[PDB]
Amino acid sequence: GTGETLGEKWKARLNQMSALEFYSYKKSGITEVCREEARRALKDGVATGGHAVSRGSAKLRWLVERGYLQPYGKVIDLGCGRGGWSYYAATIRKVQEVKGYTKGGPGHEEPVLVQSYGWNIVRLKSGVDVFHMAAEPCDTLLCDIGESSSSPEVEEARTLRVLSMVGDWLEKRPGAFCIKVLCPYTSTMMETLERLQRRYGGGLVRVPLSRNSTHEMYWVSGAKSNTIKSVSTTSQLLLGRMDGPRRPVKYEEDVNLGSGTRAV
Ligand SMILES: Nc1ncnc2c1ncn2[C@@H]1O[C@H](CSCC[C@H](N)C(=O)O)[C@@H](O)[C@H]1O
Repeated sequence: GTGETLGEKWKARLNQMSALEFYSYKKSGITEVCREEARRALKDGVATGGHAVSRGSAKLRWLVERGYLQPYGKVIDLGCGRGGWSYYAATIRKVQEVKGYTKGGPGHEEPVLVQSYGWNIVRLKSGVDVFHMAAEPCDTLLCDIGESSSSPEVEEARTLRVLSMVGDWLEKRPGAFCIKVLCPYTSTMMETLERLQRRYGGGLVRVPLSRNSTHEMYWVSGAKSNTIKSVSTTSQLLLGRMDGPRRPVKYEEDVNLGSGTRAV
């Protein structure tokens, strides 16, 4: 054992921040979409304005527009929340069907019904515990599950749980996948991830729309890389942003998902 990884040092420093320091650090220098227009239109019940239902659509757009994920066919979206990934996937030409599942209930996101482009091929189901769902074949497997915790043992336990569950779906051989890895940086987790890459491929990618307060990376089929290096690079990035003054957010215009239905 070589002791403490950079990500463990990052997490320990994060937990030593005051609420003020934490607040300024959380968005320092990150990329963000402005959600003002969408938030207003969704509150007014507007379903045809092209608005994304969450910040998640922009996160998936960042991966897809770079070719790190190429969705196609039957898309399964585990932990779909409001549906940002499912509605984004529905606009993609090679996608033909989107099934999203999410827990819902008090304190959790419920699916939002809008009519962005391709809404007629989307089915979102709440009240579903995905850890009790029998895996089934699909072409594209998405999972965005992993709730942040100030305890790294809790984040590790939660990440191992997600990875064990998605393994059963990946055994059905989807050709594309995008899996949130909440806590990728412990030595045990990195050995687990490399074993999973040897069986299923892919690599981990840091999305710049992620907040500095989480070390989340996305395991995606379209960006194979050395996970030791990709995780360490992200840890160094996040540690460096803890020094020096708070830096401006890079604001982007949010996703326009259009409107209308798709043929078959
Ligand atoms: N056991 C479980 N079964 C189903 N959903 C779960 C779950 N545990 C957590 N979740 C859900 O997974 C979601 C992850 S956040 C999903 C955001 C989504 N990608 C978007 O773009 O909008 C949360 O809404 C959470 O409630």
